Amino acid sequence: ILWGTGAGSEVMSRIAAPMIGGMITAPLLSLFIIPAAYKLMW
Amino acid sequence: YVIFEDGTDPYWARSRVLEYLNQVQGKLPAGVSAELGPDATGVGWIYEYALVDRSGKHDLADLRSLQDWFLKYELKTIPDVAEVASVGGVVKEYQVVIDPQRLAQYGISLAEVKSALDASNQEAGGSSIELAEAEYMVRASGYLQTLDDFNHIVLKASENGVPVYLRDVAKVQIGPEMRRGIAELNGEGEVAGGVVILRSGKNAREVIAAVKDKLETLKSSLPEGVEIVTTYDRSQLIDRAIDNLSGKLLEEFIVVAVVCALFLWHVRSALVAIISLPLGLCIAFIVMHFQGLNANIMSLGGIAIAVGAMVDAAIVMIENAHKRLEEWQHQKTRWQVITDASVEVGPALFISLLIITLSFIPIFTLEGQEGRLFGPLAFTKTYAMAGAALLAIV
Amino acid sequence: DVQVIIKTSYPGQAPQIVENQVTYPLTTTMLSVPGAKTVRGFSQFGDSYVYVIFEDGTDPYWARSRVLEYLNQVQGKLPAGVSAELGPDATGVGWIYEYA
Amino acid sequence: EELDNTVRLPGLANLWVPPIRNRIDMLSTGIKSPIGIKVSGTVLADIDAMAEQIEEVARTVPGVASALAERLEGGRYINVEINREKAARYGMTVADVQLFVTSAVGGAMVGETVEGIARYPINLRYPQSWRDSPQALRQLPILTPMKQQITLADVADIKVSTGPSMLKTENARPTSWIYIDARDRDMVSVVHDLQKAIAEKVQLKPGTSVAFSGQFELLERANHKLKLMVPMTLMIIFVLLYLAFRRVGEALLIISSVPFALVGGIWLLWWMGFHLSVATGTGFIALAGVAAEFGVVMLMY
Amino acid sequence: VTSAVGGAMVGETVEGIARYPINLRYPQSWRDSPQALRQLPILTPMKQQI
Amino acid sequence: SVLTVLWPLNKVGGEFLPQINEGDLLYMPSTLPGISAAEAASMLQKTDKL
Amino acid sequence: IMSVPEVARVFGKTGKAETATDSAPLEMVETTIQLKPQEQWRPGMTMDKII
Ligand SMILES: [Cu+]
Repeated sequence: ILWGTGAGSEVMSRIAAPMIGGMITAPLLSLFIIPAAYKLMW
Repeated sequence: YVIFEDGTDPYWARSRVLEYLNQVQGKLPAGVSAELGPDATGVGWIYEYALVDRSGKHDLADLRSLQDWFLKYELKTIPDVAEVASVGGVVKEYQVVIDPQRLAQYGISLAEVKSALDASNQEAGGSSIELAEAEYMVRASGYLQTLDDFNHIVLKASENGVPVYLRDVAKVQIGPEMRRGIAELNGEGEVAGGVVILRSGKNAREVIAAVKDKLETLKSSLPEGVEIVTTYDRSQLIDRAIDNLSGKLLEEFIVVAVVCALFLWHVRSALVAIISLPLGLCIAFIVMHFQGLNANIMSLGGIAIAVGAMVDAAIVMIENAHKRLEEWQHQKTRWQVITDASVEVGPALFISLLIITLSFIPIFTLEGQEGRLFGPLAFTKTYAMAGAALLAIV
Repeated sequence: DVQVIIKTSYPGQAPQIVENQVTYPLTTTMLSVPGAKTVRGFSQFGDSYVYVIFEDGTDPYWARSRVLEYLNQVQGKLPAGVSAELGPDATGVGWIYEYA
Repeated sequence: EELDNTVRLPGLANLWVPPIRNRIDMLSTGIKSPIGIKVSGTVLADIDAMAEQIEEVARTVPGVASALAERLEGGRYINVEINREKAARYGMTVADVQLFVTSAVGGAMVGETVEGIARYPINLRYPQSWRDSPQALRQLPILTPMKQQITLADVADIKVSTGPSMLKTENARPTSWIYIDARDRDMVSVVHDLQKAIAEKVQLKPGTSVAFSGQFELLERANHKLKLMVPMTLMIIFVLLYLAFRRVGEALLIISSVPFALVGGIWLLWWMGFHLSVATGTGFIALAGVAAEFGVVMLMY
Repeated sequence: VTSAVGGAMVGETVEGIARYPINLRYPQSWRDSPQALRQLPILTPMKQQI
Repeated sequence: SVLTVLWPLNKVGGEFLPQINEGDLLYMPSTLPGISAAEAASMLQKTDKL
Repeated sequence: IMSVPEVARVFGKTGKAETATDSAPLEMVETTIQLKPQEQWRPGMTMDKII
């Protein structure tokens, strides 16, 4: 949706962008909030 | 008045009425027009306020005129206020009074005079014109706006003349328009004001609140020496009544707690009694919302005595729970067996609550104005009771 | 949003007597209509457009029905031949196909 | 850009919009402007004078804006003042004078003609020549009920004045709306400074009232309600976090968790220098949903 | 009977955003009593005074 | 790393809600009140040329 | 009515009042009486007593 759009994507992009960036951080976080935060919790 | 069978979508009913209201407008007099009612019932008379003056500077006619083309417009703005009635006062009136002898002398009949009035007070324009580049709109006023003007109405005139004017056969004087409604406040007397009316079904309390803020805000603009004295505030009966029921319920919890304490020598029943009610209470408020009934004194009266008849399920459960424990004090799963026997005491109790509700229907059967007045007290209870039965089981 | 348009034409005239004459009776009768939120109308040279706004989410046809209630009490109070028109039935989106 | 640069003429400021949005924008009545005020009244003169006095209070109060008082009175007129007394001397009714003002000088259609299934208008007016200019009007020839031959000037004084190009009113009575615009900052503070600064040291005329409206009324409500939603939405979220594994450590982790997951997305706004919208917040809402899921699936393991 | 003796409003006057009624009636004196009515003066289409 | 994301949140980049694109365009220019109908039809024609 | 010490404000309305609701002739006298909290101003004097 990011490279082209003749049919309204001034909106689809706006909600799409956050998704990717968070999707580069989200996997990473899921990875390292699981162990570290756990042992810290108990 | 057009009466419909009880329980007909009011707006619908008002819509149907209009069907033939249009076929009639032309058959009745000139100017005389048919008016559809407001939108509120006879209950809709919420807030009433007088418009008096703590001095003599501002006129009786002046006040009516103030309430008519200022205040009334200010309040009708408020959400669920249908219309803001105007009461009392007096209507500034332009009175042309003919003198028979003057008519004879100049020889001009009434018809003539009437035709002149209808032809001495109008305004018009006739298109635009291309002067320079821009176009100009062409207007004119023949507007009656000075007694000078009222006087200067040509009736009979002739060539090379004199012109007979209206001033010549009548005296134009402002007066009090034939009164149709007189309003007064205390011994002092004679004063104009207005009533506020509630567009059917909508917490009157809130509407009064919205009004009172407006009034407070408005009083700044008011001329010198005029006070809006409240003559009525439905809010007070609503508040008084609501604070009344707010107290009885808590008072009921404490009474129950105290009685429990004497019978079970202290127990968390406090939180148990208080939990059972608000829930059986909270379902009654869930359902009435859905079938959009009201919150009249009756409905509230319903939940009140319901509280009193919902005690047995809590009382009976606890007794059997209390007695079941003691057997293990004399000698997870063992708390489960205490529940099992809390189950033995369940069946008939539960079903007794359900059987209690159904019996109320005959009350629904009565169908007077009173009968429909009582429907609330019964509707709130009937639906609160069944849910109270499920309540008891939770 | 939900609204009811009330067009009134006047052959030629003026911003004052196009209101004073036709929309002054139109706007004022509509203040009393059941459910009316704001009754703001545009009067102008030759024409009188009066909008009635309702709270979002009201059965449009219903809302249009209510508006009419007092549209009938007014027809006789405004000029000769000059008549009040209820809007179409479409929103501002309704302009689909245009052809020369 | 090319268009805006290609078509340029005096008095015209170009606006470029799309079909649907435009048509929508031309019916939805209100005020785009962040904020505005309304002064209701009994007569145009009163409430107009208010706008003038309020303007200064707009420019003065800490807030960048341009107060639009009245771009309205740009109308060119020709006041035909019928002197009743002079019309009287001629035994004429103000209406009869107006007969010439409306039909002879206007062209009020005096009926239409039925051609089957169609009707065209019939127009009764003086010759184009006699309606050309104010002078023409002054000399507009009138014949009296007494076959006296006079001119409109004889019974009227015609002057050129400049009045309203249009008349807007709120709830029957006239109200002028001054548009004050502040951008990109939540200006909920300014409206209160004005409503009280006015009362204390600025006056008003009896027969009028003041109303505050703008994008904020509904916005403030929206903000208000939204901020009720976050506690309610979290409470339900908490109940839905705690139930798969019970413990609060994990459920509190996930809650304390999400913010960092949101990072990449907003740093995406960084090359792009991307605005942000309800839409970007719409993506954020979804991002926070998938990340929360990832946390759960991994915590279980 | 209606205007001279009643006071049938013969129109109202627009003051901006308000309108008051215009009333055309014989003097209070001539409408005082049935006798007054009997003597209510009428001028005919033929300037006869009755 | 949450800090580094915070410098942004305050800056918000640039701009707000979009407007969207349709295949065509509508032109409306504040024009000033009084004008001629002929001058109107003239300007209209000139605009349709540019 | 105002004479009674237990009445606060009072309102006299005679006839109708610019509203489709009220349909009362000029005979129809219709008054609203405002009462004080029974803190004031009397010992005993119940509602029906006042009446
Ligand atoms: Cu009565």
